[PDB]
Amino acid sequence: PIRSISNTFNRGELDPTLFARDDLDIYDKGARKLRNMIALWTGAARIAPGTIYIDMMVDRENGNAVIQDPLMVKGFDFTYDADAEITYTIIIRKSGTNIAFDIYYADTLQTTVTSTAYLATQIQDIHVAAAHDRVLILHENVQIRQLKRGASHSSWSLTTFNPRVYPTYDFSVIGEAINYQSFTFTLSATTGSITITSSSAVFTHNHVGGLFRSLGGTARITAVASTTSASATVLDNFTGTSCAGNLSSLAEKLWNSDTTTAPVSANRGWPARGVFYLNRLILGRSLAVKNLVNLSTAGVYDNFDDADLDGLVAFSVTFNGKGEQSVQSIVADDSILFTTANKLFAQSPLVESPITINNVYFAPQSQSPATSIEAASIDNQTLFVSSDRTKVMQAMYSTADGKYITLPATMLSNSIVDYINSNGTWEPAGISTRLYLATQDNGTMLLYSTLQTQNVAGWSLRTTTGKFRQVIGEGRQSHVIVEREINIGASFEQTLDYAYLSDPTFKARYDVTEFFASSPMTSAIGVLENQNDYILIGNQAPFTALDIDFNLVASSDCQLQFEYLDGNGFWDVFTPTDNTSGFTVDGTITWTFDDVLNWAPYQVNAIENQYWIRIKRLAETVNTAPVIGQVLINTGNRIYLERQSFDEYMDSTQIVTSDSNGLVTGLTHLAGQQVYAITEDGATIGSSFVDASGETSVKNVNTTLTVGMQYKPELIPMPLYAPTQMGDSLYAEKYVQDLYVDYVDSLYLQAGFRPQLTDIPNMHLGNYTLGQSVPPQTGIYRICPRGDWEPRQEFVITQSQPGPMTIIGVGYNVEVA
Amino acid sequence: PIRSISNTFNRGELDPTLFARDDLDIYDKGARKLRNMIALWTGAARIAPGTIYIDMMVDRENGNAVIQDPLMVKGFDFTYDADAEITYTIIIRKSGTNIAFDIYYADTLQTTVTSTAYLATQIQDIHVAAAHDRVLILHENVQIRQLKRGASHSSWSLTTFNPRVYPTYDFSVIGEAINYQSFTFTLSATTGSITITSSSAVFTHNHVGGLFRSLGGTARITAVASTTSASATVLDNFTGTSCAGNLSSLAEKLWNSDTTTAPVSANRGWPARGVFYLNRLILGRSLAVKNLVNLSTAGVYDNFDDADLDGLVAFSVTFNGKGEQSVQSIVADDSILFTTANKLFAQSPLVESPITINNVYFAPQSQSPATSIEAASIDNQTLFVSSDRTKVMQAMYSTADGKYITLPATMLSNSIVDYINSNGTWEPAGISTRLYLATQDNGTMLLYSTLQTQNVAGWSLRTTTGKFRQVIGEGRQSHVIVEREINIGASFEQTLDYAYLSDPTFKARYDVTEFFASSPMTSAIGVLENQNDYILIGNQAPFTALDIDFNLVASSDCQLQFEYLDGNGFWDVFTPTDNTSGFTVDGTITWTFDDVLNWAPYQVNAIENQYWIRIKRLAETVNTAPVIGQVLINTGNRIYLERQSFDEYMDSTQIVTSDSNGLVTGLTHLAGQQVYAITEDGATIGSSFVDASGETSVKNVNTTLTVGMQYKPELIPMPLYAPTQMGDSLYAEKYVQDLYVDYVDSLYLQAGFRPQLTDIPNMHLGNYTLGQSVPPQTGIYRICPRGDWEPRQEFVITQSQPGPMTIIGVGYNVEVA
Amino acid sequence: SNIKINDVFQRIQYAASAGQTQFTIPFPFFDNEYVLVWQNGVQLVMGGAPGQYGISGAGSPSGGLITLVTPAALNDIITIQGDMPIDRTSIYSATISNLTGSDLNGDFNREVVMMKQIQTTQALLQLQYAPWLEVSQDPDVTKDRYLPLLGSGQVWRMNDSGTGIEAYTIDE
Amino acid sequence: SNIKINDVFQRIQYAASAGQTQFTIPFPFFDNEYVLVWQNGVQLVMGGAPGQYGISGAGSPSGGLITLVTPAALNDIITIQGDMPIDRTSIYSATISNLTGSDLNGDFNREVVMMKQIQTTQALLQLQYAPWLEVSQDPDVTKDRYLPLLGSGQVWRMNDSGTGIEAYTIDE
Repeated sequence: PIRSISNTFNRGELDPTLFARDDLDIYDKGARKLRNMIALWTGAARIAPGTIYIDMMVDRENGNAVIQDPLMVKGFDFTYDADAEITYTIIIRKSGTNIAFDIYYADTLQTTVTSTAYLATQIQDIHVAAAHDRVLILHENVQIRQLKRGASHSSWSLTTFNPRVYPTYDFSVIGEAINYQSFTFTLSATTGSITITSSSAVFTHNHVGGLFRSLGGTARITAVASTTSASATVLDNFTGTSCAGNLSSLAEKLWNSDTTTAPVSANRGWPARGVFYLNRLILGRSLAVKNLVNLSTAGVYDNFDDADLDGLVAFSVTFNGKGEQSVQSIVADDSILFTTANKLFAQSPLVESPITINNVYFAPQSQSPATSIEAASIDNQTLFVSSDRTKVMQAMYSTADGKYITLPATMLSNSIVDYINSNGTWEPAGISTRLYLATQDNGTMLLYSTLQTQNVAGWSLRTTTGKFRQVIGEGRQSHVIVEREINIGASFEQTLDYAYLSDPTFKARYDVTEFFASSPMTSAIGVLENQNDYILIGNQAPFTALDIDFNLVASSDCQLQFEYLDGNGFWDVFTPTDNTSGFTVDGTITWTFDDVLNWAPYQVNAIENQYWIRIKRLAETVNTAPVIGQVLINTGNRIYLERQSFDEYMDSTQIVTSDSNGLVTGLTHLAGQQVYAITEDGATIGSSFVDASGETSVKNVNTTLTVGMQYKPELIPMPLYAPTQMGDSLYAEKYVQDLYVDYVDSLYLQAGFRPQLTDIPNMHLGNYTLGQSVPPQTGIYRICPRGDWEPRQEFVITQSQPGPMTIIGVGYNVEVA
Repeated sequence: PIRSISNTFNRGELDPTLFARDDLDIYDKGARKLRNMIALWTGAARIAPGTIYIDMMVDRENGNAVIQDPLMVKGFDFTYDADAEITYTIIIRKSGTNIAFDIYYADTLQTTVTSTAYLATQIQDIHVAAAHDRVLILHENVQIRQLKRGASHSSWSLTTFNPRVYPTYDFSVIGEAINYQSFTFTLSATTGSITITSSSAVFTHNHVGGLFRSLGGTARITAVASTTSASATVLDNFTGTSCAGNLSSLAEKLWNSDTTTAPVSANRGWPARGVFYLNRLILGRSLAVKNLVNLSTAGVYDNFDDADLDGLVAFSVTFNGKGEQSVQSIVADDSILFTTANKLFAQSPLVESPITINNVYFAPQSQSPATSIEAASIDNQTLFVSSDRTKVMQAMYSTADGKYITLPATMLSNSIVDYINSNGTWEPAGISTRLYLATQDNGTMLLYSTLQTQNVAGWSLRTTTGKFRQVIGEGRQSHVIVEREINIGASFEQTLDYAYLSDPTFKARYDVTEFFASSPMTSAIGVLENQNDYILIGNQAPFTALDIDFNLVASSDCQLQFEYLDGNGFWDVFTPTDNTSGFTVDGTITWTFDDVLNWAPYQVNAIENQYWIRIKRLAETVNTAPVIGQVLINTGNRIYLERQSFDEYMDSTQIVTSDSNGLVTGLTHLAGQQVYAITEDGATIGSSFVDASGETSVKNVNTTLTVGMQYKPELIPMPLYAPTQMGDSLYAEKYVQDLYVDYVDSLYLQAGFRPQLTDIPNMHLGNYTLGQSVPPQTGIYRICPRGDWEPRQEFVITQSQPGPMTIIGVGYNVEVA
Repeated sequence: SNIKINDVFQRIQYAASAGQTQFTIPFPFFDNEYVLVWQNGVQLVMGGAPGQYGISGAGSPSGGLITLVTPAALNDIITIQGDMPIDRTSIYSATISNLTGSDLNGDFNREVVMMKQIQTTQALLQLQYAPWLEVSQDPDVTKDRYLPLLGSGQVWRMNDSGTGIEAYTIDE
Repeated sequence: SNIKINDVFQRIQYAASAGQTQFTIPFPFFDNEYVLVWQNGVQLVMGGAPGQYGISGAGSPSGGLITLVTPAALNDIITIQGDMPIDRTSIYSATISNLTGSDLNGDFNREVVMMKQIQTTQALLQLQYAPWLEVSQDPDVTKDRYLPLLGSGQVWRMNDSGTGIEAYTIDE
């Protein structure tokens, strides 16, 4: 019998190991695939926000040396005036062997601030603590700096943060200093300026500014003459001049990088984590004591005087459980939350803690290891990446359990999770979503739409023509750092993403990517062994030249034939300039974008979205087949800063103007790429290739256009679920007679059962005036997909060219057999 | 009536006494058997992680004397740098009559630290307290040691932990010291250095460092001249020099092992449990007072001065209820939990307690006896083994009840629980599981996958070709200590696991395992009494020789025939070298692995996974049948350290390289075992026997391979549950027309109704290129099992050879009669 | 079944003991109908009636069994021979389908057994020249190898020219 | 195993020249033990002692070479024949996920060489009726095909009725 079922997408993409869980109420609320889209909290799926090109990361102090290592770039946001909408995107980048800060505002580079205090190899270990009006720069081995804005956008200063009074710590307690329990300390007097003498060598130069406590008295050390003598000022009077070592307390400065002044001290380092909480500054995870945080004096952020033990004074918190508890991030959510290497430390929000010494009740809440990526606060919860970086953890206080509860936020979407290396948040204007973003090592980006009280939690995966390296943002805006490829003309840098050898029927697949990528002396492979054999090559970005080194050239001309794969899945012959003369000599093979006019990304044997070329040997007789040592292509890596926007439907976009011939210039950052053009009215007029000089031709002349790259959305709903009276039909043969696509404000939609899909029209014949752009359309389109009878058949909803897209649901009429 | 039903595996293996509980929501979420697999929190069942061979436990200070007693080995993990992923696996092992610490990192032995302070017989009673940067070694009869890492992996030091000030205790309160309530103490003065004199013998040498309190004053004893005279220093002034014994308080040192210095003291011992909690060190369960814990001074971990009674000073907590409350484990969860011999002590996490003297509210929460195995913290709960070691207890605070609630975590899986002897935790990267592990006396290992907020709690049983003796890990990684057998060539140590006598039809089973195992003078049995009688022998590991001692030899040649059982269940004849000449003289019977080429583990009458051989008497007439006193086999016990990994699908694996003939060397730890070889592409190429010299031949030549032992996963779903309108069909006759196996990323599957199963193909004819490894496969396979009509019939999902395996569900089409 | 085919002749012969009923089949076979049994030159039939036999062990590497219903007399000659028809035992789809090693093993094992049955007849039941004899190495030279049909009372005799074998009547 | 099997008889014979030691094997063979060598009707042993031979070229599609330790006399007859066993001791797993070209070619080539050895014997070393003779096309008619065992001093002779071949005694 026919059953009518529907499917919405407020749970995002679901792991394939959940596909038998019909008992859960997520089976009709998720998707098999949700790629380059997000889940709105209403249950609809919207195309992911596009990006706007800002700048290319270069070493501006060394002749604009292009930066090609992602570890040399790290950015962060800094909101300076929320009501005026002034937020700065600051990029820490390599500058020679040191660092520099590039400050961007309004998509423009305002100024650069250099610094020699940091090494370029320390960039990824630099953390920040943004206050209301300044940013502190933190590194475990470098003294704290302040980055403060002057009177204009381009006026900035980077100075040193100097505490009024340093915090102190007794390192012998953790066995990191001389043990003085058996020593005897003698005081010259109990009041005023005194001399403290030790029976054995204890003092170091770092004890200057430290504290000595015994017999109810406290003294601040002001000079260290030797390892057994020091001068001090009495703060609280002593009751005697003879102090047993085991009954005393000697503390040096907690932060110190001076190891040369006599007597030599240890490198105690500086804090690497911090946050401003109410009227105190919290700094922790120093080099020497990674499991300790210091809170400044209440109301005085730069004072850490801990001579006194009562009141609003500065004090310390030490985190210990079973093992290492090094502080990873300090979170200003409810009371203070501390994610560490093992346990989350917090106090109950129900108790009344004024955050003062001896009135603090931090306790180990749950076992939840965290990494050094800073925790995110959004949608009434705290999200942080786990220590192994394969999970995102959610922390939330449960009054029923009396503690903070940590659970994997990625529990339903583990399959798309690679190793996470950064995260951010975004609350875009006018969009029904609260976003948590996270880039991964494989170059993708996770998107997490959450509305916790309404049981909305949906993950999706974002891919681009390139590799995401970092995502930046605290809710007001979002930026990405993207590694992209550009055509570099006559030079060669990159290797092919894919390479195969194939038989005359073009069915065999022998992967030789490693041999082509390796240097000639590392690995080599013989190619074109028989007549009509193939070499199949693919790359994420278009390329117009190969450079081939042979370990053994062919004995005679192989009579090569070249073909490229177009958007229709058709292989078309083209004639390049073959300087190898049929693989008989080392050389290049070059072609123009006119030879490959119809080239488009396509799929070959489960490898999706590549530009493919195949080379076929036509020669009947060659005595010695060639052996290839290495193949390079004429593309090079670049690192860009881009701003994400929900008004863009393409990546790395730029606003341009075409001339009377349709020529468009100034697209150097997109050189060699295939781009689409969108008019101001919101009509995508077509695609074209940008050449190596940054020029392209568009159809519309004398027109202002937006030009960018396509990222293709894809939505695959969950498997058909139509329980009958016989029981769950999870494995029954099913056939879809009717497929309903329910959409809002969409263009260029297509849907159905692969390979033959159906296009959804967006033009009303009889009610359309030529030259106008039909606005994004709303409605329901009914399709007969002509699928099979398999219980797990896939129906795809995708887009033929960039544009708006929102899918609010999918319906079916299913014959359940 | 044909019904479609489905089964997932979120609840793990269910006890057979639950099979009539159709009212519970677990009947379609569990398994009858879940062996060598784990339950993912999505409901799927994944093959259990494999292991990698690290080292063999030997007495390195005595010529690498092989250790064969599991009580002489005990390991623990120590994380030194979480972000650098530096975790040390430290093994405490026998070294002569003393102990040594073997420190491993990166699967390599870094260094060894010996110690004469401990006996080899005290190893199992040694506990540790891991701090952020050091490990304390605790034993009730040995002073605390500290193991601290120096400047490299191989630099370690083991020193004595010396408190600044010792804790004190009045042992006369528990009747363990002289009762002074009727005595009179006289002071020479009320201030300064004084002499305390007693009217009767009270003082011991352990009173040095103790305290005397009376008349509002406190004095610290510094010397004990005799049992009636002592010298003390006044800390707080006394109001008089005459102190009544019943109004005073005399305390000695809580920890001491000196019983010879005059006047002689009692052996008070040292703490055996400890943990670092925030800024204090907690030590408890000393030899003399097992129900008391001591907290150090706040911020000074090594100071236990308790002269003062207010502030941040060190103090004590004594646990008493109805009976013995000796502390078993100190848990750094919430506000500290104390598991004891009887009751669990904790304070409400809702109460704001700063953990100071007189501000502590530990109360008896619930009755739950615990054993000395350290409690585990994972997945928002505390797990600990009960005192009788037959249950795992879970403790969570319930706000609705106002207390901590303890319940059996093994509630639904009591059948697979033996006596537990160790536990650990593991949170593997990239895997949807949170694991609690626990080895047992019988040699198996329990695996517990938990996601408590999502009602995920699934047990499963892990077995190997050997015996698990310990599991180590705190979440970041997991190691095991395994006892395995190896072929020792011409020498004989072990006895057969199984031995039976059988009749000519091979149906009778007369168990004679004890007679063969016992020495000739303790037990003996007559064998081969009649013509065509049998001797059936089996062993967990392969063996190539028997050594037989006869209490009475056969009067003439028995004309023995030897057969072995192969993987198809077929008995095949082989010819050994019989030096007993048909059981007529004492001697050995030897054979080569080529004689038993097809030997494989198999089942004989409900005994599973043994290597079987049978011996048949063919002689028509023998006057006196032989009597066997003892049979030994040429295998010996070894103890290995192995690391568990989800990238491995075999046990005790090692990476090797074969030569041009396929010969592989260096497998000495696998001598005499049957091993499988897996290529780097992930294809299992076959099995072979390692000979006694550690060499074996594989099919692929000049190849890098992984070589290890198969552990066979088995998944038996719950009984068919298809409730019709007539009622629950729990006992109705049922027949399975169709069986659906739903799998993800799997190879080498087979399923159905025993004995004739169906293999699930993983090779696409027409779309496969020779030489390539087909990747792990995902899909649904439909099988007609051809089973019977019984209400409780078993279907099995298993694997023919090692490889990846994940079963996400099982479906049926059931004819419910 | 995934068994190994051992190098064993596909024919065995026994001289029965007094009252013997069980005889071992040392070679592999796949179907009961493809094993022929003779007793003193008379082929037997499977069944449970007197004068018949039962058979077990199909699909096994070796160790099959023949059980006579009527116990054999002393020195009865029992002959057991494998006789499996030559045929394809598999079919593969032209479209993309599944393959298992069980499929390949079944095809190759059965073809090896079929070849062994041919070679067993050649080695044990047929005549041949000794391999080292100087026979013509070109098969088109049929002098030593082509036989004529024999009439009544005739033998095979090489003719006086030494050019071929001809039927020769013996005067007797 | 990734080799071709050519159409070559699995037996070769030579008349040695004076002092010749090297004799070519023109047919493929997979193992040294599967080749038999005769010199004047006496089977030789593989080795290095005098009166023995060495062999090379196993696995080659074009055959190998036999090298006599002792040089042969003029007109010594050297016979080389392939004698591979007909079995199958290397089998695939039940569900293989990697099937190499060498394994697949090995199974097909191995059976081709087995059949060629059988056919070489029946083409060069065995007797047969001419293919065009009117032999009975029903194999159950054994009149011209079944032979009896010969006693001492006996020959094969078609009986007077022309119904079968019988052993006939000649004492001439």
